[PDB]
Amino acid sequence: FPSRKDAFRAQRKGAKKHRPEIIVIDLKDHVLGRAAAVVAKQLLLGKKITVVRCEQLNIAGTEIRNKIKYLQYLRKRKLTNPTKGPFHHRAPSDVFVRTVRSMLPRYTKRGMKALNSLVAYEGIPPNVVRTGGRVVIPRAQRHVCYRSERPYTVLGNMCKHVGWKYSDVVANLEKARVEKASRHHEKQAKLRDAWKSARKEALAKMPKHNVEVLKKFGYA
Amino acid sequence: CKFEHPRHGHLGFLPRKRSRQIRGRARAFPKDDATQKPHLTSFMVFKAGMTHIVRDVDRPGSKVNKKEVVEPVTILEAPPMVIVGIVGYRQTPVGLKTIGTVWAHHTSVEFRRRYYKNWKQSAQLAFSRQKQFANTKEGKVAEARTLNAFAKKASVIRVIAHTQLRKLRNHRVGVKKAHVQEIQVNGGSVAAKIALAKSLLEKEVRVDSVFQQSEACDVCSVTKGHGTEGVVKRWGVACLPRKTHRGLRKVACIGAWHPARVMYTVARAGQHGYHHRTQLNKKIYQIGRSVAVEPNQATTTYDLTAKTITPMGGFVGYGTVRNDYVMLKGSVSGPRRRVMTLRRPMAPQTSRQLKEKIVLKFIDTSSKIGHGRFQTKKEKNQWFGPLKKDRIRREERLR
RNA sequence: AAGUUUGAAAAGCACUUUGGAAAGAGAGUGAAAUAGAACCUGAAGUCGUGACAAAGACAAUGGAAGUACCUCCAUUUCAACGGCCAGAACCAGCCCUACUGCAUUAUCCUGUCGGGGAUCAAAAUCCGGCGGGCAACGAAGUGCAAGAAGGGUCUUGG
RNA sequence: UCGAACCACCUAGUAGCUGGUUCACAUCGAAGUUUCCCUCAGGAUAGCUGGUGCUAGUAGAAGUAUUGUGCGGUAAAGCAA
RNA sequence: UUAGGGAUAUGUGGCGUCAAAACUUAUGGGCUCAUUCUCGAUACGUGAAAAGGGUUGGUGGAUUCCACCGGCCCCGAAAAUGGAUGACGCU
RNA sequence: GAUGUGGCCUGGAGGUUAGGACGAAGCUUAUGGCGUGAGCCUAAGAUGGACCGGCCUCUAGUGCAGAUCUUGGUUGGCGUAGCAAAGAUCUAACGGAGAUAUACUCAACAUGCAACGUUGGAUACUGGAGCGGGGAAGGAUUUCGUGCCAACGGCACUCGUA
RNA sequence: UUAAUGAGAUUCCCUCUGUCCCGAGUUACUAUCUAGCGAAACGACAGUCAAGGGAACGGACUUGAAGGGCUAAGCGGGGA
RNA sequence: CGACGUCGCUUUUUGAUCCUUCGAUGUCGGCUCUUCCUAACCUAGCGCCGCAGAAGACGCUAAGGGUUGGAUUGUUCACCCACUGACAGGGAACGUGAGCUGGGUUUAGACCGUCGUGAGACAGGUUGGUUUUACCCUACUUAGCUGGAAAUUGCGAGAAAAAGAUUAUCCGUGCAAAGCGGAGGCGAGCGGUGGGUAGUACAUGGUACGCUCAUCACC
RNA sequence: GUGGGAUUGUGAAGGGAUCUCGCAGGUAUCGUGAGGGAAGUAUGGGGUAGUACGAGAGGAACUCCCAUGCCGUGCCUCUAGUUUCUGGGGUUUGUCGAACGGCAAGUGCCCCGAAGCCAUCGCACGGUGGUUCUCGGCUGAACGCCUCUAAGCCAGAAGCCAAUCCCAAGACCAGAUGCCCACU
RNA sequence: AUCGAAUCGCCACCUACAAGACUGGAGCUUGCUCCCUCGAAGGCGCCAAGUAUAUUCAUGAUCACAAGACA
Ligand SMILES: [K+]
Ligand SMILES: [K+]
Ligand SMILES: [Mg+2]
Ligand SMILES: [Mg+2]
Ligand SMILES: [Mg+2]
Ligand SMILES: [Mg+2]
Ligand SMILES: [Mg+2]
Ligand SMILES: [Mg+2]
Ligand SMILES: [Mg+2]
Ligand SMILES: [Mg+2]
Ligand SMILES: [Mg+2]
Ligand SMILES: [Mg+2]
Ligand SMILES: [Mg+2]
Ligand SMILES: [Mg+2]
Ligand SMILES: [Mg+2]
Ligand SMILES: [Mg+2]
Ligand SMILES: [Mg+2]
Ligand SMILES: [Mg+2]
Ligand SMILES: [Mg+2]
Ligand SMILES: [Mg+2]
Ligand SMILES: [Mg+2]
Ligand SMILES: [Mg+2]
Ligand SMILES: [Mg+2]
Ligand SMILES: [Mg+2]
Ligand SMILES: [Mg+2]
Ligand SMILES: [Mg+2]
Ligand SMILES: [Mg+2]
Ligand SMILES: [Mg+2]
Ligand SMILES: [Mg+2]
Ligand SMILES: [Mg+2]
Ligand SMILES: [Mg+2]
Ligand SMILES: [Mg+2]
Ligand SMILES: [Mg+2]
Ligand SMILES: [Mg+2]
Ligand SMILES: [Mg+2]
Ligand SMILES: [Mg+2]
Ligand SMILES: [Mg+2]
Ligand code: NA
Ligand code: NA
Ligand code: NA
Ligand code: NA
Ligand code: NA
Ligand code: NA
Ligand code: NA
Ligand code: NA
Ligand code: NA
Ligand code: NA
Repeated sequence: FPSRKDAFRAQRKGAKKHRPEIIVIDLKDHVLGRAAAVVAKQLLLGKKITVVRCEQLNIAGTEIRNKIKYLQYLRKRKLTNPTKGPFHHRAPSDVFVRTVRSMLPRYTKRGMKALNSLVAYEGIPPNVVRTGGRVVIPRAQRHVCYRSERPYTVLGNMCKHVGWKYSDVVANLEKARVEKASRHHEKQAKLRDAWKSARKEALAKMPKHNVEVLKKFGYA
Repeated sequence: CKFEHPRHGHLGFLPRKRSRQIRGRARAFPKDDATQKPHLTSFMVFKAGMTHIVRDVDRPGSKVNKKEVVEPVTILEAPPMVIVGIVGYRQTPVGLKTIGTVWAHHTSVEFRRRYYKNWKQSAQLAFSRQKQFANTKEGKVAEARTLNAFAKKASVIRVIAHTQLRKLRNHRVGVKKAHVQEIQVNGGSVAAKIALAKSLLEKEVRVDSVFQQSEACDVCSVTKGHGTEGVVKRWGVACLPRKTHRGLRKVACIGAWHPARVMYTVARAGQHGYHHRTQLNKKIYQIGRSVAVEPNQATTTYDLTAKTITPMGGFVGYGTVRNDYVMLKGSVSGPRRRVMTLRRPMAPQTSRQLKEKIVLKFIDTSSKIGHGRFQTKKEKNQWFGPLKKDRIRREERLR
């Protein structure tokens, strides 16, 4: 929430509404550790990254194996004063942020800048929905990373069994988001179809030598 | 390999720090059941004092079944509250966020003094621009949009209620700025909650509209303060033998060598009292009307003597109960004059004790100063008869 | 313990001003009162103050390489001139290229007879003969290579 | 001030024991082993090191091979020697 | 194994992130699933035996099963502050 | 641990060369330059006030970070610990620089506080084995009057065994 | 062996009690806050933990986990 | 349950060693207080027995909760009385002495026995025998003030916000629909504050409400 | 750009120049709740019942519901403790000439004593969902058949997790608000 | 209004969704055949508003942060 000085200076400058170069990653069906490693290396390279749908990250193995792993991590606590002890975050996006943080030099200013370049969400919040096409990480996708006979866990289910209390909220919000997006996609089908037919007829309207040029490079 | 006993105190009431607020505030509300009619869930009251009652017990199998018992009770004065606003809450993955506030068109001076340290010497501009704006058509449209947003996105609806200290005409409660709390509306759909709340706006709510007589309630209040206290009182540890060099009222060993530091589970001296507590399952024994409407407050069907709930000589340090009030069985945290919150119960109300119908046979109204032995001033008058000063008064009357 | 070691002379601060006084602010003496009385010089350490630098919590200090800002410092240059910064050319020396010949293969390659195989029938995988042979694509990842002269040099000096 | 007072002196008593021991960089660079000692927390003594050199600078060299020629009773084997 | 500097190339050790290097190499073959002690990734060395049983290998017989022998995994396997293939994680 | 060094440095001596009131020694440094280094040399003092540098040789009480090192000074802790036995003072007037001490607004409170000695009055204590009145030992002017409050009387002082 | 005597050592009984069950309330003087006055001890440098190795019990080291700065009153785990 | 054999595990015993500490790490027990472990006594589930029932045996998951009062003894151990669901076992510098206590142990006084010629000795008995310091750092407990997202700086711009002439150029509704409904000035509208008047409502001194005159704003 | 300050030490007075800093937030409420803490735990009686089992002697448990330990959090109506309200009385020695009023005995001493504090010495209150263990099953292969598992499923412990409860934004809340100011 | 900056791809067609042991559709023979939108492009943007009869660029002199940036 910008200060009044920031707004006043922007008003004086006459500059437009700015948005930094941000990559949005859809983490659904991504392997937790591999996505974390890729994101951490890109953050150390200066990228600004927002990850969405952290509740649908995957870990190899049955849900009980990974819930027991989390409970083992949870019992680590400074006995003489649990405040200032290890802080155990239950939300899936918090879990991903912690996984990435453990893959960074978190005790330097450079690592801190890298970690503060990452924003994690459960689901896809409205401020992210329309910012542009979201990306995947092919080398960290479940369908190429896990042999499909093996059991795997979805991060949100494990989290909700270890203390995360926002599973149903995120589920209902994601259902509403998908319904709104699918209505907006079924509408505008006529606009996309109009542009397709326009390109098809443009082919018959342009000069012929250009058509041949398109043909030899695979565009016509 | 030693003799064993449990630890001293409850580590779940930590830290023993001074409460952030003096008012009792509900940290959670009862689970909302959409099948029930919309209803308020809380009410702010003021502790006046304590007395005791006699009732017969309806508990088959007990040795006191159909037998009289005497119960200490606490009297809490409950002048009506005023609803001044509506707030809506939408659910997000990081918790509830308030959508907005719909303010009443008119607020009391008492509600507005809550925004000031020195109201009498201030310009007294609170809510003036809001009044001038909301009164218009753009303001009417903004209110309509906020209400529509409540309908569209809210899962939780609460009303902004405040107390009336002018009606609580108490001389020892020095505060004149109203106490403000959010009261959650439970029951019905969100549209029904909004309709009930909109009807409630700028209106007075009486404690009998939120609570019924024989029910139970939870009490949110802050306990009496004692300042800095040692470990014996603060934690209940044992006193050391008389022979102890450098002091007896302390913990002898505050830790083993390792860990080479003091744990948070070791009793230390510090603040005791002035803590917030929630104190469930307080049975309501009576919801009385104000004495100016029904003066026979303590009269029952078995004691026909006309008396009010105020003991002879008044409640010590408090005065007269002038308004509606609530008789709670037992005790509640905090001193007299302190504002407290009554909340609809969160625990299951299906036990025999919690369902029992309470019928009072006697309500003690004897003096709380010094072994009171008269229920009424007429009883004392008929014991003593004409005293010297009464004879002097009549002698003056005849001249 | 302790140098009286002020200054060439006491010229040892008249007088004004405010303060009870101690003193302060002025003014005078003196070459110099940061020479004002146990007064030459007046160090370190510690402290005050003004200006500035910034600075989370990595105790601080430290090393090495930069950078931002400063610099009461040094040195150099200021026109047919520079000893400053930078870019391209060439040269010499190094360092990466691109380009590969000789020998060898046979437990191998091919044709045809016989068998043996398998399915609806075949061909094939396989084994013995016989006649021929270079598996020659960039043949084969088998032994040895001896093929002189585009791009790098803020990794050198001109 | 007492299992031998206090003061001055002999007395800077002696200590194989504890502590300390003040500028630079250059060429080299160890030993905890041997023998004797009332010797074992110390010395002498040889070795290891440095500095001097002397002598005709390829010599009377070698923590290594090879060939020739001697020495050996440990590993293994044996109890039908 | 060492004057103080550059370039080039190695040693031991590495090449998912921390952390330089396969931005997770191959147009290589197999094996392995593990639930509160965490399977494994522990040269020196710093977490184990006698004994036994999922999977996929071998040997020798009988008509698919019989016995026997390996690999990896599992059991056998209990300690005191919360904690350690270095951490995260990896299938 | 040994050894070398037209290797560095300090106080004096024999020589030889210089410098200094137009400023020696000493001292100060974001004050540069030179040296691998010990160090040397310059600059600037809005420092100082009278001696002293280089080179060869001679000579010695000749180089410091530490020895529960010696002497002097400083220092954090720190405006901290604390200045709590022996019961206790109050009031007015006087004295005193010790006040009724003020920018505007401002009647006085909310902008000079706290502390004194004397006299009067009040209150209390010692309680005759006395904070009574006299002596020895010991002390030696502490006695008395006037004055004065720099230091001392672990707070204060107009008071004092100062 | 001994009457009497004993600030000698021991056991039991009556009385009695805050010794204890099991603590609670009150006072004076402190602590505490103010004015005036004003030290010492101690002080390598400094001070958040877990594990690991390590002179075999680390504040510094390795790997994790914490940690915004400054303060008042206490307190006795550690500062071997 | 388990001979005789055999393989472990544990550091709650004692021994062995001598690595740390001898310009000093306070030494037994008790008291007080907190925490941890499980090799489970009780409490929760479950197998199994020679398990008819009741009582029990053995095992499994489980350390969340609990596990006393006394006589003698310095004791820890013990074992006796009694209560109980049960009266399990251990670790924390043999947890814990600037927390206490000081009974034992372990100086100097003294008595005995034994030993010694003796001064004296005893691993034997007995009695008497100074328990010092926190105001520093951290830890812990409470208690105040206060900056800060580039974790103080960059001007280094990321909303769990809206949805459009690129968020400008209206408001409502509706699916990010289809459409649908309102939107130079005077006057008007809508209201905020003051006068007059009139019921009523609310807990009943103090606000709201209908009509009219005034001002104020915005339109 | 605006404003306010200031440069380095050797007088005074005017000029520049250059730095530095401020230039937008204050103040008052209601809330969110990440993270951390965390708590309830036992016994008995009634009834089941003298019945199920049992030749007989003997001899159970749960729905339920009535208490009580312990622990925890509070409270002060009652009862109890406490008194420098030195409250009101009483009483000793001394003392102001006596009565009066008192006073001294560091609260003289004695009885009663409100308020406050306070006792398992008194009184009140202490709650709900998941998910698994061990284990028992279902469906069901490997392996005709079988099998509880191997792939799926079900029920399931005082365990674990969350709710309720306590702290809570260095968790930097673009949560909602009141009023000024700035921007406009 | 300091203020000179580093940043150099826009979009109202990507800015919906799910599956990878089955991907547009069929068929029966179940891995082959037949059909198609034939299974390997998000759309633009890169100097004439569009593919051509054009039209100003200098001397900023041969590299220098692009001397400029609302596409
Ligand atoms: K290299
Ligand atoms: K003071
Ligand atoms: Mg927990
Ligand atoms: Mg109070
Ligand atoms: Mg004592
Ligand atoms: Mg003597
Ligand atoms: Mg000597
Ligand atoms: Mg030495
Ligand atoms: Mg050498
Ligand atoms: Mg042999
Ligand atoms: Mg890398
Ligand atoms: Mg790989
Ligand atoms: Mg590793
Ligand atoms: Mg040496
Ligand atoms: Mg000399
Ligand atoms: Mg000397
Ligand atoms: Mg030294
Ligand atoms: Mg003090
Ligand atoms: Mg007296
Ligand atoms: Mg006397
Ligand atoms: Mg004094
Ligand atoms: Mg005696
Ligand atoms: Mg005696
Ligand atoms: Mg007691
Ligand atoms: Mg103190
Ligand atoms: Mg540690
Ligand atoms: Mg240390
Ligand atoms: Mg301590
Ligand atoms: Mg020591
Ligand atoms: Mg010590
Ligand atoms: Mg110690
Ligand atoms: Mg002690
Ligand atoms: Mg003690
Ligand atoms: Mg004695
Ligand atoms: Mg009382
Ligand atoms: Mg008296
Ligand atoms: Mg530029
Ligand atoms: Na002069
Ligand atoms: Na080496
Ligand atoms: Na492989
Ligand atoms: Na020195
Ligand atoms: Na004092
Ligand atoms: Na402190
Ligand atoms: Na004898
Ligand atoms: Na939490
Ligand atoms: Na009483
Ligand atoms: Na009494």
